[PDB]
Amino acid sequence: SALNIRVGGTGMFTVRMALFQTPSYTQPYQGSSVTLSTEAFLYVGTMLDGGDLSRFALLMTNCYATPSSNATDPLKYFIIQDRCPHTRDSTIQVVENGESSQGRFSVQMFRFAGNYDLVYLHCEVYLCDTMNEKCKPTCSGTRF
Amino acid sequence: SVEGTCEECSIDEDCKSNNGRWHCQCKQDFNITDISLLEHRLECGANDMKVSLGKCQLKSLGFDKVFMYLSDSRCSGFNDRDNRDWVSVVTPARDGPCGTVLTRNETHATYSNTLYLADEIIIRDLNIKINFACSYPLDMKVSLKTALQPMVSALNIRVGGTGMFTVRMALFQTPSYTQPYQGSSVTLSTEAFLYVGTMLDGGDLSRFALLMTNCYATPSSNATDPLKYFIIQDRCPHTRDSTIQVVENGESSQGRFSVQMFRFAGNYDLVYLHCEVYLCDTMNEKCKPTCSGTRF
Amino acid sequence: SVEGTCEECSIDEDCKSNNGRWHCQCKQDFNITDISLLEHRLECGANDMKVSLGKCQLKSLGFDKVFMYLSDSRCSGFNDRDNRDWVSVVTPARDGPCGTVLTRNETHATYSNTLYLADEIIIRDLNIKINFACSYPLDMKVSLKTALQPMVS
Ligand SMILES: *[C@@H]1O[C@H](CO)[C@@H](O[C@@H]2O[C@H](CO)[C@@H](O[C@@H]3O[C@H](CO[C@H]4O[C@H](CO)[C@@H](O)[C@H](O)[C@@H]4O)[C@@H](O)[C@H](O[C@H]4O[C@H](CO)[C@@H](O[C@@H]5O[C@H](CO)[C@@H](O)[C@H](O)[C@H]5NC(C)=O)[C@H](O)[C@@H]4O[C@@H]4O[C@H](CO)[C@@H](O[C@@H]5O[C@H](CO)[C@H](O)[C@H](O)[C@H]5O)[C@H](O)[C@H]4NC(C)=O)[C@@H]3O)[C@H](O)[C@H]2NC(C)=O)[C@H](O)[C@H]1NC(C)=O
Ligand SMILES: *[C@@H]1O[C@H](CO)[C@@H](O[C@@H]2O[C@H](CO)[C@@H](O[C@@H]3O[C@H](CO[C@H]4O[C@H](CO)[C@@H](O)[C@H](O)[C@@H]4O)[C@@H](O)[C@H](O[C@H]4O[C@H](CO)[C@@H](O[C@@H]5O[C@H](CO)[C@@H](O)[C@H](O)[C@H]5NC(C)=O)[C@H](O)[C@@H]4O[C@@H]4O[C@H](CO)[C@@H](O[C@@H]5O[C@H](CO)[C@H](O)[C@H](O)[C@H]5O)[C@H](O)[C@H]4NC(C)=O)[C@@H]3O)[C@H](O)[C@H]2NC(C)=O)[C@H](O)[C@H]1NC(C)=O
Ligand SMILES: *[C@@H]1O[C@H](CO)[C@@H](O[C@@H]2O[C@H](CO)[C@@H](O)[C@H](O)[C@H]2NC(C)=O)[C@H](O)[C@H]1NC(C)=O
Ligand SMILES: *[C@@H]1O[C@H](CO)[C@@H](O[C@@H]2O[C@H](CO)[C@@H](O)[C@H](O)[C@H]2NC(C)=O)[C@H](O)[C@H]1NC(C)=O
Ligand SMILES: *[C@@H]1O[C@H](CO)[C@@H](O)[C@H](O)[C@H]1NC(C)=O
Ligand SMILES: *[C@@H]1O[C@H](CO)[C@@H](O)[C@H](O)[C@H]1NC(C)=O
Repeated sequence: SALNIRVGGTGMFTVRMALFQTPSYTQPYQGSSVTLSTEAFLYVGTMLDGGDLSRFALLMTNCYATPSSNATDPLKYFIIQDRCPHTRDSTIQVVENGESSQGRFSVQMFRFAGNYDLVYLHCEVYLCDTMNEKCKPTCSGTRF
Repeated sequence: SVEGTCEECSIDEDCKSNNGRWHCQCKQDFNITDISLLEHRLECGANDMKVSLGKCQLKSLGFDKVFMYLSDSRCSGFNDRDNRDWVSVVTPARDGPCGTVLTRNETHATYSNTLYLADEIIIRDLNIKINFACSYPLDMKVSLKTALQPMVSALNIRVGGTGMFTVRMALFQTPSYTQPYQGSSVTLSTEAFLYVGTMLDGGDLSRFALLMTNCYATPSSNATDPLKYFIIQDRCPHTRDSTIQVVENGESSQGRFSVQMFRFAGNYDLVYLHCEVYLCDTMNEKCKPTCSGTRF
Repeated sequence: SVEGTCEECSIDEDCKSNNGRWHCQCKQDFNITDISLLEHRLECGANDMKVSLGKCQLKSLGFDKVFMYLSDSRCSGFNDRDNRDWVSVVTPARDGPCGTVLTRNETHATYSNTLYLADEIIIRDLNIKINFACSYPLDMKVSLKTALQPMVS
């Protein structure tokens, strides 16, 4: 004879992203703010500080910039749109996405038009199981 | 009396200090059996999952020695070593080690594993296995903390534009200031009272008030005429004429002055009305002029 | 040849009528880059202030799409809708709405606000902000138009 009692616990993985300077993705920043020029290339990468399962891959469902820290802002400049980079901008190139836990997107700096002085970066990400999904998105031009 | 005072024993474990008697024992807080069987706590970590039970509860339930096992016996329980009341075990949050499995659906993944409890190696009467699971969301919001302050080469060119507010005044008939006139000319008698008011047809800012710096009448339309009969002199009405009364001036955009009719002395048949006005900012100036008799 | 003749296109926008070819395009009048960057016009209203630029000039400067913003983004540019050549925006002549401020001195008040220009949401090379201001006199002459004809015995 055995007694079974159900127990459940809500949890949360750890996810973070870093701003690298070099094209080799070497040194993260540590200051609360940085200064840059338009010609400077903004190299950024994402990482999992925990749960680095080999079969969980990092897929950028969409990334965007915002003038303010608050993510829910109407003024969004999608840099990655629904698993693919935004076209009509040659400076947007992603070396790796979905291959492994190290997701990096490269783009050169921009400024919001208006009185907005500060620019923030936000992203949404979907962990992909390599067992079932290919997790290597492929795309081309839109409807036209 | 190996230890002189209470600090050796746990804060949760109450210490009975007495002459000739010393020990620390639980209280009603961790006392009962059934709810203790219902008692537990869980913690889902980023890379590990922990389950723990109160050692006092286990001792009260008769389990002087506590044996905690999972689906894989290589995992064994041990003391909390952070808060001594609990006893806890750890499981890496993966599939394959310690017997843990991966339950996945479209929304978010989940990890499930079982905890086995017993007083000894063998189980005689009851075999309670605690089935626990942690849910890890598969979609989550992430924000880059470090903001950016880009630099751009901007061109500044100055531009200026001369403008003009709109100002007008009206001749009302009634003391209530109700109907303006529309004809190019009017006819009146001396006994008739001439009620007039001024208005801003635009720019009705709440902090801009209307102040009559001076008002005067002229026999002709041309303002620059030597023959002026000042009705309001330097922000105040002209004295020595009881018929000159102003209900409001500087209070708001509606400036009204009341005076009964007059005629210029001479061949002058027509009389005109002109005024000068200063818009007053309520933030700084009181804009409520006050005055009395002159030098004497 | 959807439209038979020239009247559809703007008077300022010259219409090229030809057999087998039809369109309307600008001329030397609105052609150059630098002076066009120097080109503008302003209008100070009783209760509103307007700034506008020639749409042809913007098209010639490569800004196929025109984004006009002020110190407050709730204010957005739009077509003139009176003379189609211009594109203009409006600002109420007060302090607080649309980010406008009030600069005041003893002689007369002044209103200052900034206009931001760009081809898209982001700015890459040049960020030109047009600083404009209107001066409203604080003392002015007012004359009652309707004269009077009093009667006396
Ligand atoms: C992908 O996968 C994920 C998970 O991996 C899915 O998301 C998960 O879905 C489950 C199921 O909905 C979620 O669990 C549920 O949580 C409920 C509470 O959630 C809130 O409170 C939490 C408190 O900590 C909080 O953390 C959380 O964030 C929420 O805010 C919980 O109430 C649910 O329990 C009910 O359902 C259980 C399973 O059916 C049931 O267990 C069984 O119960 C019977 C009954 O005795 C027992 O015999 C069985 O032994 C036992 N175990 C089994 C079957 O295995 C519970 O008992 C409980 O049953 C319902 O619960 C109702 C309320 O929840 C009660 O409603 C009351 O009813 C009264 C009348 O009877 C009155 O009308 C009263 O007004 C009314 O409120 C019922 O009474 C009661 N039954 C009975 C008979 O009384 C459940 O555990 C889980 O949280 C969620 N994941 C996350 C992260 O949140 C996702 O959907 C999947 N997606 C896809 C696409 O597949
Ligand atoms: C209360 O507040 C009100 C306003 O709110 C005050 O009244 C206002 O005062 C200002 C200042 O005087 C007035 O603006 C001035 O208008 C001048 C023209 O005005 C007439 O023409 C207008 C044309 O439309 C017309 O509408 C108007 O009614 C008048 O008829 C204008 O010329 C003035 O510009 C000079 O000053 C600018 C500010 O210093 C300066 O801007 C800077 O310039 C430098 C130089 O390159 C640049 O680097 C800066 O980026 C730029 N911007 C800044 C500093 O912010 C202009 O460039 C310009 O500079 C002078 O201008 C002189 C003539 O104005 C030139 O003189 C020539 O010089 C030559 C030698 O160099 C020869 O000698 C030549 O013969 C000679 O003519 C200078 O050359 C030039 N500098 C250089 C280096 O070349 C100014 O904008 C405003 O109009 C007025 N308000 C109203 C409603 O009229 C009031 O006073 C306040 N009162 C109190 C009590 O506080
Ligand atoms: C656990 O519960 C028992 C319940 O019996 C507690 O014993 C009671 O202790 C209080 C102390 O003031 C007495 O007044 C009651 O008369 C006792 N109960 C009975 C039935 O006699 C006991 O103290 C609780 N704590 C522990 C550690 O056992
Ligand atoms: C804008 O300026 C250019 C200047 O090149 C104009 O092109 C000239 O057009 C005339 C038309 O008779 C020719 O004679 C010139 O030879 C042209 N210039 C050159 C350098 O070849 C153009 O027409 C102007 N207007 C527009 C709308 O572009
Ligand atoms: C973010 O903005 C939305 C709407 O723009 C608002 O409802 C929400 O409260 C804001 N949150 C923060 C933290 O600013
Ligand atoms: C008004 O009168 C002055 C002098 O009396 C004269 O210089 C001016 O030209 C006159 N203007 C009109 C419009 O009559």
